[PDB]
Amino acid sequence: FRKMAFPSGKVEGCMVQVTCGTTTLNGLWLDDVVYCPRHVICKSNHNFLVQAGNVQLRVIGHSMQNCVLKLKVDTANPKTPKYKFVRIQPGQTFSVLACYNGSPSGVYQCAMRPNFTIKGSFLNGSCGSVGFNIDYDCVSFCYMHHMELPTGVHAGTDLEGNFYGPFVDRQTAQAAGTDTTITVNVLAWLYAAVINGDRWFLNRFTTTLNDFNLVAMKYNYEPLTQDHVDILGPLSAQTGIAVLDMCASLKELLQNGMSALLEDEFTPFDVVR
Amino acid sequence: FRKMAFPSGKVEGCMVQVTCGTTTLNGLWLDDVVYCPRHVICTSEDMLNPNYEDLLIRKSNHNFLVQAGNVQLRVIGHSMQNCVLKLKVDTANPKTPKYKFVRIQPGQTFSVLACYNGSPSGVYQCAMRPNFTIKGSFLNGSCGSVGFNIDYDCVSFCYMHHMELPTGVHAGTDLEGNFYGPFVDRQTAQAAGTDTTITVNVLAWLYAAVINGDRWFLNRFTTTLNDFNLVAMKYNYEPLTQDHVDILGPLSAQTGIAVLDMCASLKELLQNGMNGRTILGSALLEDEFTPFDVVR
Ligand SMILES: CC(C)=CC[C@@H](O)C1=CC(=O)c2c(O)ccc(O)c2C1=O
Repeated sequence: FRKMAFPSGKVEGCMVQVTCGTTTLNGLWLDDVVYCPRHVICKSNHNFLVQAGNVQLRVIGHSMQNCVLKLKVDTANPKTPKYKFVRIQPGQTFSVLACYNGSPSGVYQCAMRPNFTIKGSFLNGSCGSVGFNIDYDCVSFCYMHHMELPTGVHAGTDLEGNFYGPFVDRQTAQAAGTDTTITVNVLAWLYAAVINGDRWFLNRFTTTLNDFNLVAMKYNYEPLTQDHVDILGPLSAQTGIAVLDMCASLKELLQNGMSALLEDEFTPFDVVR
Repeated sequence: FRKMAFPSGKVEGCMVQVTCGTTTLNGLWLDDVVYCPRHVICTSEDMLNPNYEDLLIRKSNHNFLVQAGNVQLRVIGHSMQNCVLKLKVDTANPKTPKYKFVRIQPGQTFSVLACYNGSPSGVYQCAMRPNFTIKGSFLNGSCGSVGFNIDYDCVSFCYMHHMELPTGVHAGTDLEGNFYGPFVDRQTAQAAGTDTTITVNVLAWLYAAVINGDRWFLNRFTTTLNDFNLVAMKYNYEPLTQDHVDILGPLSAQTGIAVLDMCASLKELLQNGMNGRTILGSALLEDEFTPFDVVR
């Protein structure tokens, strides 16, 4: 199994450079609007320098929405794809197109951690890089990168500029809470191991949701929701392994050890695809 | 430090769908040539002992359905170069990036754009294993998916996917149709040689661990190159060569840690384990970053 990112092509043709005075970051150019972190003003249209490759764009209007600055420009972006702005929940996955001063640098697959950070790894100038999912040619933009937290992880907003997690776009000491493990994603990945070839970790035992959660929380694992059980029901059908018996494999796996560590960045949806 | 794949847009614009009778693969449309694996001209039978020159002489331009999205391409010429089919078409590809073909060596990295039936599905980052295989993650019909690097908007194509080995790994060719490793595009009992860790990549990754925060794995010792190899090959690590030592020289300079000291560090790590500790962001020693990657 390899984590894969979505192909980044449709998002690549939307990335511009946005410069206000001494500060430069990335922006997202959809139709005639460029989206970027409001941090770029730390005004009337003329002091916003927006470049899409070799051209310069003329800002003809500006507007804030929460922590995102909306820059209206003279031209619509002819490379605009079909797109939605969505907000994801911890444990869901998405791809990030890291950019430096407008130029897409690389792409990687993420999970929104349960403490609302992403273990990204970032170029010096990746502010305003976006995260997205693609379904049948529709880009779901779900993340705009703002900050690195002192602990090496990253914090950002949705494309309506609402922060994920208890962070502000001021230079206050802020720290991630204790990150947990995305339990429902480990289970999907253990299903994917049996749906492939691996079934040594299976056992004849089951467990209850309550007795599993007490075991789980001590190894810093997210509690498991009766909805979490439901979502993994397709995979229980495909393999013949009930969710609470895969939990017994997981409970035992949490005490004996034996990739060689348990992956938590594949959603159940990811595994079905 | 997240492994990143290259932005895939320049290769997305080149993927097509190649069909021959009942066989559909991915092809690579550059200027007015579509490249794809010659296996596309095989049938039901054929797979065990195909005679590709025989099957190809029997083919006309109009037996090849080449589709780019919703547009069918007219093939106006065909030709085999090693294990790759090359179809000449009507139209140059308008989206053709600046490109070149290169052949890579074990231990070098690249991105793979995995496609089905001509549509890109995902991109991942990759190392060519020492035994000349790939640990890919391939959907059903990813064959003809290509691998590549991008440097200053120039696309170097270096891999084309052909087959999945009985052990779960993947074999392919360069874009001139010469296989990497001792494999043939043939359904016979062929096995990957024993895979080993890319030692020069772990040491580069260890230097990247020092340039960032961590020094917890360092130690007082040093080692000779020969003594290092005798220990490491007992863990299925690739022998380090003078070339590899020379290649690590730059990172040695930036850290003031000598190459053979870093080697002594790695010896101890292989002896001890992590003790549930973490180096960059991994409980595993990571061997798919090259010395070239680490600098950038
Ligand atoms: C190589 C092996 C031990 C078994 C499969 C072999 O028959 C085969 C070779 C091949 O080259 C190929 C492609 O190139 C593309 C698709 C595809 O299924 C195939 C194949 O199955």
